[PDB]
Amino acid sequence: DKIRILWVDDEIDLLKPHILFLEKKNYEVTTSNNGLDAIALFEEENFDIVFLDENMPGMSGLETLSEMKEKKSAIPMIMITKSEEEYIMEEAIGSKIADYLIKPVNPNQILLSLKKNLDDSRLITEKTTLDYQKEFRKISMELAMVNSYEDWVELYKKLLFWELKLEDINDQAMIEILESQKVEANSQFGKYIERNYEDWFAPKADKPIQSHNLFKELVVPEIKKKDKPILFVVIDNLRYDQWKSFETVISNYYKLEKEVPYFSILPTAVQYARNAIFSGLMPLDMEKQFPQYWKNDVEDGGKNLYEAEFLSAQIKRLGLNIKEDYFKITNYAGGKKLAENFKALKGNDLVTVVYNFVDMLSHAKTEMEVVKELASDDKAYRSLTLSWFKNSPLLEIIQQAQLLGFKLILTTDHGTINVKNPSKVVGLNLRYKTGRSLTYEQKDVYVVKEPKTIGLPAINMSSSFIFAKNDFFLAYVNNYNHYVSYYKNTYQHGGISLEEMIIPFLVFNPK
Amino acid sequence: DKIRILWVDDEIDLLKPHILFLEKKNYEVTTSNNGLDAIALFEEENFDIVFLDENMPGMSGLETLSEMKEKKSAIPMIMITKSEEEYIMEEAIGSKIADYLIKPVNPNQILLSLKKNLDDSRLITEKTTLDYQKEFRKISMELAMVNSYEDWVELYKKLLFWELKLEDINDQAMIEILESQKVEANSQFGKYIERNYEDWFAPDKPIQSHNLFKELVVPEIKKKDKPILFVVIDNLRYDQWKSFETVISNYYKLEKEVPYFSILPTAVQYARNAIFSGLMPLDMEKQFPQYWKNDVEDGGKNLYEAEFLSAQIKRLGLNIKEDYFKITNYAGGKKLAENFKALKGNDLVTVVYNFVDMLSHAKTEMEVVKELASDDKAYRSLTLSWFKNSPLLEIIQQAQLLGFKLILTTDHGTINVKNPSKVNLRYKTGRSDVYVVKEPKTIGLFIFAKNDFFLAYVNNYNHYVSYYKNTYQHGGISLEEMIIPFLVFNPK
Ligand SMILES: [Ca+2]
Ligand SMILES: [Ca+2]
Ligand SMILES: [Ca+2]
Ligand SMILES: [Ca+2]
Repeated sequence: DKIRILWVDDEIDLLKPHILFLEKKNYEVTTSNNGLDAIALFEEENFDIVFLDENMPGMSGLETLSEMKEKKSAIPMIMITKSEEEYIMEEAIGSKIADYLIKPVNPNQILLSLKKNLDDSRLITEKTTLDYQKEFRKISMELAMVNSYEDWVELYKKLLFWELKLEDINDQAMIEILESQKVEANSQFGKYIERNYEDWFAPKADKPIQSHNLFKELVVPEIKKKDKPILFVVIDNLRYDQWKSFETVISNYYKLEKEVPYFSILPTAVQYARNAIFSGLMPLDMEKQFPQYWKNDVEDGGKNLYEAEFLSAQIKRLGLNIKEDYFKITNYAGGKKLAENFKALKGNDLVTVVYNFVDMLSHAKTEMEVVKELASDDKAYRSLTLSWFKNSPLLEIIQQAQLLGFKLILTTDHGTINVKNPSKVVGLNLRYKTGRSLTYEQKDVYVVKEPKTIGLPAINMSSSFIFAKNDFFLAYVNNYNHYVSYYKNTYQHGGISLEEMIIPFLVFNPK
Repeated sequence: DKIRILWVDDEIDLLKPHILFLEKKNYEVTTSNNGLDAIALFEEENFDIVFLDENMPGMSGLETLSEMKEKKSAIPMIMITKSEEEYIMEEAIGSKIADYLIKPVNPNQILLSLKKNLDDSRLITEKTTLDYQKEFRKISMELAMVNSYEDWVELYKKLLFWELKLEDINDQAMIEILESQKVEANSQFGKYIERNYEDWFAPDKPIQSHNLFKELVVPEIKKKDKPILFVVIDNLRYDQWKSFETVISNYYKLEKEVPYFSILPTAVQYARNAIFSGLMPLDMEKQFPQYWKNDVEDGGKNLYEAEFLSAQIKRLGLNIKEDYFKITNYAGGKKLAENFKALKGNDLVTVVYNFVDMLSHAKTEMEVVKELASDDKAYRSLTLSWFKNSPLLEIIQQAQLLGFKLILTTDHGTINVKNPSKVNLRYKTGRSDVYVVKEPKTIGLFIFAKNDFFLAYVNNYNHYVSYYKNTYQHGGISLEEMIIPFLVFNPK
């Protein structure tokens, strides 16, 4: 099959050089001098692409385009004209032109547009497949060399890059290679954390930015600037990948000023991590200073019901007299309400919004076959997340903030991992446990006998902490088989994994 | 805000004309003579677009691109160079370049590329809105003119066209006009059906559920040229199809598309069974009491489709090797993907995929699905996500390799019910806004909700309204439900 081109121009007899060029390139060009002939050609015959002049005696190119797009919206249409008017350019771009070439045109420029608009998807597939084949060995090498949290952040960035690049690939072999590297990554990372996590709490020992540090170190800078109002959003349970899946969407509204990967504290759970962000204190300290607000695992009810109170305290503790408000979105109506009334929040210097949909979506796979099919693999989960955010009430809140000229700070508390392998436990989050009579496979988990060392509560001195590594889910020995069937291939958090601990901090200035 | 350009070229002084031109158009341009310095500027500051020469002393533009894209993948990158080599063009397009301008370049070509890659969304919003503003009155007029089923089929195509076009627009006025026309459409359509559905069963009627297999499918098999994959997606609206038609194109070329009218009530029990049997519910009950089930009966109503289908093949006097599969879950669909290989020698493969129906009513209950499918746009977006990553696509991807012709259809669609009707929420079977059929015999079988109505029992009216308001329901008369797609595709 040769590519069939329909070229419409009043002076088409003058462009025969170009036609002869495309001819040798095995491109078949049918010509027309009027739009009406072209529509007739377009309706009768099945073309792959269409070239149109704008200034044509009779129907204009744009008029002809509109008619044709009504009939066959899939066919790419390129404009080749002498018109240099900015306004004509804009009308055609808005008419969803595939390219606009100003005459006189280099024949190879038309070839560029033909390749770009007809073979791009294949070229990307080909390039991606080849470029990875020349990188995966190097990826393996780098992973075995990793020795720092900064090196872990860089390698995660690389892994994420290739993950989303290989979702436009067909070669399963390369995908299995990448999955293998991601597995080895978590394996090595968990050992790294198992070896370094405690020492990070030694005074002055070089530690990354963590949950309890986030506000004072990263947000408080932005507020001191006193240049703009700030919307500080916390999307619960957002994996780095998921952010990357909707980064282009956010771009349509917000320019990224700053991105800092930061490490969630253990356990990587809402109860501990999020409260830490809002308090600027570690869970243990929150237990000490705010027993009225803190809630241990044993305690019933919500565990993050007093985030606003912790936060207001931190702002007061940091001696900032500012206007601040706090919203915790837990459902559609709540988010839609806040979106339609965000206007009222103009006066505030700071607006903090907590959003919980993705955590809810993540856990839904455990309970819904619908979400099972919609989030079969990470790619699917990314695609599902993108569908959400593109139609999310949160985006309406973000769009509203942009209109009000608010600076946007997007962050999370932790991520989630698709657990695949069961680990037996006797004595929750299925990735972390605390208690006295704890039985565990120690090769499978990171044990902290003295929790107060890692800034965690300890009901008793006996009490300790266990954190599942890699893709392990802690399964109680009672009803082991049932635990395994129900939680296998489900998103669980609270443990140590790249997906869970390394999460994004993002600052955006309004466009 | 001025747009910041990062332009890298070895001969960046030879490009002073261009830079001056851009600058006058309020474009801020930062220049560099080498990729390495450019990479540094790319990281240190936040630019909006980057221009790159290929042939450069030092790192090539493509090398500089790769390094930059790893550091900030969002930023659009344009290549401006003399290289005419097909391979360099190909590498840039494989490298996800936004545009590639061959030197010497017209300064306006650069400007077009700047606008095209940075302001297109806004321009398209403006153009789309204005195009509709000047077309909606014509659309209303055609709607006031429609008086045939072919007329209805065409206006539906028009409405669907504008639906997908205006989904991203901001002008609420125009959005509400489209909704008005959509409402009026089903209103007038329901009257059309109410006034012609009965007569259609008297010896000009459209293709319907009881006629689909013999009138459309049977011919395509008589050709005896290729093996056939006959997929029935339960509860698939035309808009949903349109949302993933791009994806299907990457694998299957559309040979034929025929809108047909689902039989009333638009429910799998009655409609999908007819598709496989070629009989109306009344006749289905008479000929196969062994296989038919009424509303009063217990259990699944479409376990006998394979038997009905085999029967229809026999009743049509054809003998071919046939199989029937009903996918109802992820495992089931992912299973059939690998084993689809084996069944190639068998002539026809029928796959029933019921995931879409499941998704529709999930919104009725789960807050997750409520956010994922709050509006039609979101529902279409959700369908596109699904299909792109579905075992069904793998089934289709298998068939093309096996050189199967694909026939894709549904049994009915679903509509966002919003208004309650005091008394499945779109059809009922005993006497208690609506299409009344005193004799089920005449229509080969009742009440029929029209116009986004949900039938609510009077005993628990309030609760039915609160729970089933703004939920996808099927079984009644609406364009969204009755006018459904029949597609035949030859493998690519
Ligand atoms: Ca002309
Ligand atoms: Ca959770
Ligand atoms: Ca050069
Ligand atoms: Ca249903």
